[PDB]
Amino acid sequence: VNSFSGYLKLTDNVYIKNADIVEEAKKVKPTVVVNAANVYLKHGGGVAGALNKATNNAMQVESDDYIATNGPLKVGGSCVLSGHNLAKHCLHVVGPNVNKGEDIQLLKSAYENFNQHEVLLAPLLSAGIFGADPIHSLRVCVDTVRTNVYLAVFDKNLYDKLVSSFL
Ligand SMILES: O[C@@H]1CN(c2ncnc3[nH]ccc23)C[C@H]1F
Repeated sequence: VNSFSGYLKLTDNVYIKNADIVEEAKKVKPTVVVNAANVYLKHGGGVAGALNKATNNAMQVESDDYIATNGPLKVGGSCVLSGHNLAKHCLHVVGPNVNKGEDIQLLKSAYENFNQHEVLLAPLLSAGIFGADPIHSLRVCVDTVRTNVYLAVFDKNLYDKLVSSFL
């Protein structure tokens, strides 16, 4: 039993809710919140820009030190950093950005990072400003993640379409 509330159950291990991941994180304080990161951990917009703003830019400060030490992530890769005031940990995961020409096949690799964590709050990777089809992102998620994932979809209209079209 965990403290996630109001989610529709899609499969044995995948749940979905129309919610602002920032507000969800602030309420639940999950062990892991997933960020829709880029390789440079530049949290300018989308989910990443919103999560960083909620940390008062502390996420960006930590991220800049990480990059200065380690260099950029791989597309499809991840790193674990602090969750600041939102969660114990933030798993920064880089899904392909279609608006940069990045291979959508790397989306499965991106979701594989979730399997290193027993429970996660997460957005749909590569959705929104990353330019992938969120219906496709959901299918890959369900077919790849085996740990317990609670998906927050900010857009209510998108939430309804994902549920109604889910196979
Ligand atoms: O529409 C897609 C999904 N997405 C979000 N998903 C969940 N919570 C959120 N909070 C702020 C943004 C946001 C950003 C965009 F890439």
